[PDB]
Amino acid sequence: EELLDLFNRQVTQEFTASQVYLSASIWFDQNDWEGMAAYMLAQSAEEREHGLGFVDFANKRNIPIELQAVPAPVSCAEWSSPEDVWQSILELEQANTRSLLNLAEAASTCHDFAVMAFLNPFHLQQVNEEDKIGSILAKVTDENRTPGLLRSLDVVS
Amino acid sequence: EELLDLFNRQVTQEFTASQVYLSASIWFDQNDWEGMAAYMLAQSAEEREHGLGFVDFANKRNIPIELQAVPAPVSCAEWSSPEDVWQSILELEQANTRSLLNLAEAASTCHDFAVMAFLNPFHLQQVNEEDKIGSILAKVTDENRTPGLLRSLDVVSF
Amino acid sequence: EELLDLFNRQVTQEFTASQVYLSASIWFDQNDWEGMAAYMLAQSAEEREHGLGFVDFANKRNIPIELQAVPAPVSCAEWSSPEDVWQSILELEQANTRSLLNLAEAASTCHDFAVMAFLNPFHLQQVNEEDKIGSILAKVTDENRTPGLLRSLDVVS
Amino acid sequence: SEELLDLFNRQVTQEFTASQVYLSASIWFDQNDWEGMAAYMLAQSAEEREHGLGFVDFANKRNIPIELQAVPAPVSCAEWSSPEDVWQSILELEQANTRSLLNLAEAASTCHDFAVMAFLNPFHLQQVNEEDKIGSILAKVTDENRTPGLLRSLDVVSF
Amino acid sequence: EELLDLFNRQVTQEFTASQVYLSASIWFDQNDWEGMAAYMLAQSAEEREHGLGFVDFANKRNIPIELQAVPAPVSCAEWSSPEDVWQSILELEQANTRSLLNLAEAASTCHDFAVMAFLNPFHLQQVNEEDKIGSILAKVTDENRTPGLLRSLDVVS
Ligand SMILES: [Fe+3]
Ligand SMILES: [Fe+3]
Ligand SMILES: [Fe+3]
Ligand SMILES: [Fe+3]
Ligand SMILES: [Fe+3]
Repeated sequence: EELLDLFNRQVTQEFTASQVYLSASIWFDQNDWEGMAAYMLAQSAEEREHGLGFVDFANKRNIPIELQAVPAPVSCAEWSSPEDVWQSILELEQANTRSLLNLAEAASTCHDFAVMAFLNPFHLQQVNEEDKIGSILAKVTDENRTPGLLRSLDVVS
Repeated sequence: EELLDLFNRQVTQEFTASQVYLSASIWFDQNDWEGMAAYMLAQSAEEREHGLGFVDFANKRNIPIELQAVPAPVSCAEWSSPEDVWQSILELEQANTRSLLNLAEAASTCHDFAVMAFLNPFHLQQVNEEDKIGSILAKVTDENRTPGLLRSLDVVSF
Repeated sequence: EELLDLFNRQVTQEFTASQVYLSASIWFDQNDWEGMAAYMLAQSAEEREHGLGFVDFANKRNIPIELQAVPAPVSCAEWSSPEDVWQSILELEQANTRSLLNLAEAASTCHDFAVMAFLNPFHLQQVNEEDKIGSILAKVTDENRTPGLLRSLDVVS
Repeated sequence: SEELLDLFNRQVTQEFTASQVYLSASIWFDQNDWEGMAAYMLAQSAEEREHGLGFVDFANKRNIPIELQAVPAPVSCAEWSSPEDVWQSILELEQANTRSLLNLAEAASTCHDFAVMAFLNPFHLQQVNEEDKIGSILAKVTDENRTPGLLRSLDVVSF
Repeated sequence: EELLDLFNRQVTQEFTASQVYLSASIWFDQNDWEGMAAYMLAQSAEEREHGLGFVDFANKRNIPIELQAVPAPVSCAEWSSPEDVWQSILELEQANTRSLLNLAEAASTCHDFAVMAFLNPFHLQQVNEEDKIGSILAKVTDENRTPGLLRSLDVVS
């Protein structure tokens, strides 16, 4: 069943995103961007909580869960500036949104009303998340046009 | 119309479930499982509340409600152990779930977005209810393997 | 450099352990041992926090961290009773202890006093964790000699 | 006092027109990720609408007929490209708002309508404060916008 | 003996450092960087307190202490900008860490477990102090790329 397989891959996707946020924290902390690092660390935790949510629902609903590897984050190897990091995180959130939308499609095809209901808050959360990341990325891209200025976003905010 | 019929039948299923839980509470009380009896009594009241919620929504949405009989419960003629009661209550919740899904399917066919939205919290509640009853039945079935041990479920929890 | 490699592997081991504990919670929840499931979930969180503490220290100490894959837990394929799960968790904590000891050994060799100091509370925590898991496993093993008895004591927890 | 009754009715429209232009500014700022400036505009939008409601309440009490007109579509958003453009349009809006109220007070003065002139006094003084506040913001925005990225500071810190 | 001489010279190093931090406060104050000046003054007091801790332990352990002169700070004649000050302070903390690491080596060689235990919090504090100073220096160095911008680090933060 497409639906059971996708529900499992959603758990992996949440944990994958958690680890990618952790890699963003690390790059920021290594590069003395402690404010952005804390933001990424908080978002790492929150993603993991989302994965845990999906696991809990699956257990209740008898959707078998088999935990997959969480792959090593790949984007950090090539980030060189905060703009690079934030662009990768926007791309992650966009991918997280698609995965959830595909899962909802599969649920809709199956008439799985409970799964569709469970997913509603996550669809609305993703709208907010993509908006928030895109907005920070816009500020970062504007501020980084003047040397040193972005270092103000971090220290302030 | 199918949606209107299924929405009435839902009120009926909630009130019928309420009575079946009441029946289970009686069986337990009569057999000195006061803890399981109190649990069933609480669930009886809650399933009546769900029915009342459906009635309220229907009144607001001009869905005509014709209250049907609540049939005499009959599974409590045959119960001879707590496991038998909990199995029936599991089957009851599985029937409750099915009736909500039937109603949602009809709302979906009709593009009745308001009804589908109203139903969402009930779909999620049924997931929790079937899980919870399933888990209790697993405990009962395991503990009843040693004589007297299930009386500990009743006294300790519940 | 051996100390750096080992410090990275320790991060990996904490996050691996975190995932094995999650696996344990899933098995328990699926088999209606909700109390044991909650215990495993809490431990899963805590071992991820340990990982985070290693990453934080590394960042401060300029120990480069590159996040590795977190492997798929595999023991939940073979579990068929709580005893099996708790035994795998004991072995996991024994392995967590060994990785910390390998790390400390390398730091000692390198005369890395700060790393050794950082490790001390973890060495002491591992004593506690192996003792606690050993104690639960003994209790589980003894209670399950009578059908149903073990269930009655997940329920009291 | 047909002139006066007319202009008083017309002042409701002006307040609601201003409310919508502020809303428009809030939208432009949100769409372009100036959430601080967007919140300021949204608040002013609400306050403009309250001013209109005050006019309506007073008219009801004074038996000045109110007939609600179309609230015109804001149009300056088509051509805004930077925050400076937006704030300049909002200054123009407030200057127009001030003139409309002074034209109304002129018609009242002519009619010896002491009550209407008294009703308007706090509004004349509010407009003084609002043109000053907007002009001051526009001066800041214009200066900060001389260095790339710096204005994005104002939004994030202040606002 | 060498452990005893090194313990004495650790006291001197702490007081030396306190005076270098004082010098940094003076340069900042003189050049109207009141925020950085306050940071340096606070760090000067703290390093004097570390020296006092060493003295107190020495007295307890019958390690004779003979207070040495506190040398005049020398870097404060060359400093021309905040970057130069923070760089000298990083170097000071790097020297602080090396002095503690030499003392720990001597104690290790002597099997002096009490001295090693006493030093552990200091080892971990140095990790934090070098990270914090290095991070500030990174911020200073970036922000100073734009005329006047650094003067906002100070007044704001
Ligand atoms: Fe997420
Ligand atoms: Fe119900
Ligand atoms: Fe751990
Ligand atoms: Fe107004
Ligand atoms: Fe010190």
